[PDB]
Amino acid sequence: DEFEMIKRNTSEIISEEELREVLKKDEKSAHIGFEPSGKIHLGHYLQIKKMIDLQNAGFDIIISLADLNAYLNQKGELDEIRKIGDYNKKVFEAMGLKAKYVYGSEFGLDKDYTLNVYRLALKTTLKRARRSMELIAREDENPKVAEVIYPIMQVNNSHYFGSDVAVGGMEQRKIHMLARELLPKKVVCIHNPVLTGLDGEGKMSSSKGNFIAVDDSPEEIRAKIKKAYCPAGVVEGNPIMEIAKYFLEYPLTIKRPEKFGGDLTVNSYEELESLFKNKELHPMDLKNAVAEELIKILEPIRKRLLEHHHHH
Amino acid sequence: DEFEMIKRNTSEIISEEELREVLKKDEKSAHIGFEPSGKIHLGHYLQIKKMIDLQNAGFDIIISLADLNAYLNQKGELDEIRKIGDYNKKVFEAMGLKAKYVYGSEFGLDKDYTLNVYRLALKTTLKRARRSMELIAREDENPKVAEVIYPIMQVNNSHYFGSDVAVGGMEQRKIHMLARELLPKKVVCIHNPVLTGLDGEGKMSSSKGNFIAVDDSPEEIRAKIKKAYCPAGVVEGNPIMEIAKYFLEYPLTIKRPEKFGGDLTVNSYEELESLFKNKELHPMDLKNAVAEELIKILEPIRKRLLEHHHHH
Repeated sequence: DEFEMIKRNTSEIISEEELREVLKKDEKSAHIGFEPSGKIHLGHYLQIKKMIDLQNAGFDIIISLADLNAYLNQKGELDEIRKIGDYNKKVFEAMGLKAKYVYGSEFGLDKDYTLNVYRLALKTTLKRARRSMELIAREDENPKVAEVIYPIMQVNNSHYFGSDVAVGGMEQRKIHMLARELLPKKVVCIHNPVLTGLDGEGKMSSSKGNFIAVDDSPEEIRAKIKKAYCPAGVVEGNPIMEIAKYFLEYPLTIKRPEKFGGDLTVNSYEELESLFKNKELHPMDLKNAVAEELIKILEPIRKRLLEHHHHH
Repeated sequence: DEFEMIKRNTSEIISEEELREVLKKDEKSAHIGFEPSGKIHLGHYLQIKKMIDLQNAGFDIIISLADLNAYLNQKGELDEIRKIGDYNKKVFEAMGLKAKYVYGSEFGLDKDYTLNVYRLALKTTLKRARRSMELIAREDENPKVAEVIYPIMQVNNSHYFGSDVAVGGMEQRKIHMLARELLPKKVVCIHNPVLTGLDGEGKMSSSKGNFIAVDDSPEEIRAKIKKAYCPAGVVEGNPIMEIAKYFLEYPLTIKRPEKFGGDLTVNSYEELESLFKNKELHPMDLKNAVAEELIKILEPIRKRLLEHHHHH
């Protein structure tokens, strides 16, 4: 059953047969890396929920605050990136994840680590390195050598951790394929879906109004949900429906006035989907319910962080 | 006068005006790096002679046994490259060069060094990195990421040494141009000509018969000179004439039998050139003289190394 609980809401597992062999082990390990981000949003939360699934399946979890990778991906100076990392650690802990948190710079400048970067550089074609960064590399009119060092560094992190399982978004799949080719131990890769941003124009990100941050205030959640892309009857690419799929708890009741059908009890996401596609559920009522539900879902994260922020 | 003695037999100085300012300093420093090579040949010797010129001008000399660079340029395993480095050091010392010898791996895996590799990677375009390796990169049908790390590592070595002057062959000129753009202190670059191989097909190299090694035996020098490319009256691209230009001492007498003109006293390389172009000097006599002169020029290097090799 652990296999299906791990598989739930994933986009792919490379490969399922290898995962089942991993689940036979007495001790098993998984890791994920994040470039430190000033906002920790529902996209991050989706992946942390998967790490919690792995933890509940008996995995030891490592969270890599990949500040050296963010440095190579033009995220600023190294000292400021690590200060954002410190904050990210606090947010992940506030989410219920007990894990080991490691900074990429704590090990990623060691002599033996660096020597393996260069060894991997001897085996990785430029063509493969650049193709692996297509969905990852900060767009750039004059591409820099840092762009092809990045994927080898991410591969080397996997080698350093020695994990059975590497977790990430679907955009990581080419780097993970490189890791399965370059390293003696093939990591089992679990890929999570990429969440659509609130704007309805590509992935969720820190751009203004495009995200729900896990520590957003209730009025911010309502305002950003209210103006999100959400056409009537449209489910594909609809970020409000994706949030309902991946974060809400069912059954739930959608509160409606009497003229529009009154309260509506929804047994599951699939019933919610049926009602939205058939236009029995109006976008305005869908948004109100998703906002109020999200507020309740995220409240413990918010109040946990707020009590820390008072240093008390 | 030191300026002209340094300039003698160089291909270019970037720039001469900057060199003259360097010569005003009380203390001045120059370095050169070599990928360790199993044969140390006249091409190496030409560059060491230039380092000796700099030494006699009051420069402190650093010789970098660039084993980490050779590693990235597919020269084999790191341990075997450093054993060739050890031998190269002994040869350079046997040439009369008193200097400091440093292995690239002694400093080139330090945390602060590696961090500057990554900083430089952020500033170097892939296009510039690859173009700088055109004359340097081991030919490869599937170019590897190591190819673009190499030039940034060579630039970073220059930064680590802090030298006023960087010396190398003309093939290094693009990497040196990158160093002048990437580093806070602009190094003055002195480029030596590329010696034609004995085969007459490109640069001198370790391929069979294509080189005179400084520790070659007299019968090896005679045999390899005798079969070298050397068409009558042809000076351009003629490796025997280049050796006469760059290594022989003038005046010299060329021994000839009586039928062919008897002994011929040559006041300078320019007189030797006049006689060869006008076909007054036959290739056979030119080769005999260059071989016997080279034997005498290289003898001290040979006997110095041989006395070491007996461990006594």
